[PDB]
Amino acid sequence: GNVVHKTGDETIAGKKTFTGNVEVNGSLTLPTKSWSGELGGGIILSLRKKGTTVEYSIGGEISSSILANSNLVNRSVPNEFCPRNRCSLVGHMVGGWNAFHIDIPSSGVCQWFGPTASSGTPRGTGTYPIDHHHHHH
Amino acid sequence: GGNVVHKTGDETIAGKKTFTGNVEVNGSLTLPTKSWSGELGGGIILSLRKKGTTVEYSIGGEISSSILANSNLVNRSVPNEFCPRNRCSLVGHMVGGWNAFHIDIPSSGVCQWFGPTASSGTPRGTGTYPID
Amino acid sequence: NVVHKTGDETIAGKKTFTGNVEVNGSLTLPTKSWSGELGGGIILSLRKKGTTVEYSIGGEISSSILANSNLVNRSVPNEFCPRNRCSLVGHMVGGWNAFHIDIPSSGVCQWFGPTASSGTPRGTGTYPID
Amino acid sequence: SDLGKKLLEAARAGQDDEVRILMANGADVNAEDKVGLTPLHLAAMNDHLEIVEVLLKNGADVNAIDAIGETPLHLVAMYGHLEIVEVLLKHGADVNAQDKFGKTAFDISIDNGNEDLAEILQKL
Repeated sequence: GNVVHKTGDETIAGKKTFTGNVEVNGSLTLPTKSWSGELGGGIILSLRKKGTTVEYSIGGEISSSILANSNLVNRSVPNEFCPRNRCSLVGHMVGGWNAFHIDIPSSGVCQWFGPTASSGTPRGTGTYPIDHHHHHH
Repeated sequence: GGNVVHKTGDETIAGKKTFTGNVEVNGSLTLPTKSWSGELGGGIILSLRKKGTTVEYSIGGEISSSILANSNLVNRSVPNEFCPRNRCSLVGHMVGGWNAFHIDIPSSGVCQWFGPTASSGTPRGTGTYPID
Repeated sequence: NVVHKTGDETIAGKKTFTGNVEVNGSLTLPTKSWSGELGGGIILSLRKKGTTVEYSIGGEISSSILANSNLVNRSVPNEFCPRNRCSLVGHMVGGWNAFHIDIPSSGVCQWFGPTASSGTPRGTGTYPID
Repeated sequence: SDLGKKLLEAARAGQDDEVRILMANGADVNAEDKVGLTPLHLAAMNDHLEIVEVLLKNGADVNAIDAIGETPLHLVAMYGHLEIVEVLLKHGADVNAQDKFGKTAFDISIDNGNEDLAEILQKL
């Protein structure tokens, strides 16, 4: 009636805690949310959130002057994607050995930590958590 | 209780189960997994492990010949089930200096080197990319 | 001992779902955090979520650090150590320098940038437990 | 106004002939964008040697600084364009200029362990 069975499509309300090990041989589907925009200076960030983890991808093409260590203010990352402590996303520029990193903070105003730049193709795919407390300055 | 899920014992459960509430798993949660490892090209070795819709990667090997800047690595291509929907850019770093590079793994599995032309060095980097 | 379609319950035994599963709310796995100075002023913040460790590199190089040198101020605790060496890529504020820190099964991390005595190292990502 | 913006973009993007014609048309060799970068900074930082050369020939300011005190030299040091580094010094680039974190081009050569660049900086 209101029990869960070993057959049948079923919906199960309630907080369920599995003290043991759980295997899922089919798919596991959670809510997701995606977002994409130009942080600034021609740099695009694409985000997809699943639980407390965010999958990101840096894209775009530098098309204007970005000062060293500067904030990107064309577009902020919406709050629902913003982490509690700053996350430094390490990226690489095409065609050389140049690396950079973009901080995304709780405010969503991203900050470019490479040197001053006005050209090039930044790239980088990874993830960052939403709620990983850095614990101690 | 032949077809009832109990809160004790090992049980196998069929049917699409939609959990509307919140699920806490304290033990482990296993999803389907598969591993692959190969030399993309130029001495560079990529090791992957898929768990659900995420691939864990690890860049290894040692560069052993001329790899032109922005060139396709054409020794081995990555098998289809590890290939992403869009280009993923795997950022990595060369041992013993400040140099960084990235390798794109596209839909086709033909990975691609976005460093400069290079002919030596130890390339490294651990991370994940999505399959969905 | 009957899982119901409603109510908060605790389920023991190993459950294997052979079809498809959907979780509307949130799905919580075991978490655990550690954090510490690996040496040289470099700080590592780790959080274990299931069989993934999330890390963030911080701090500031406050001493000399030899290329390929071991970081001996603190070792990553065992429960956070991976099966194989994991290379964590990082970048230094203000320029184009990247480096990487290895975390071996040992937990004694290793620096793989050149010898360095200044800089603000950063980087966020994950590595596997196995 | 517009010529200035057009020159800044052309120098940045390496359109040699655009640069040439725009200047003939009256564009200011020393226009600055919102963050204080000049065509010389933009062209140098992006490794466009002919443009650099032409800008200097038209009286570009070798020691122009941007909003955080960087000269063209600072920038080519950071990017490692040695041949542009030389052209700048040949035009009186000030090897001593300090940016806002009191870094000089030589400090950058040290930070990025570029031995060749430090070689030539040091020498001078």
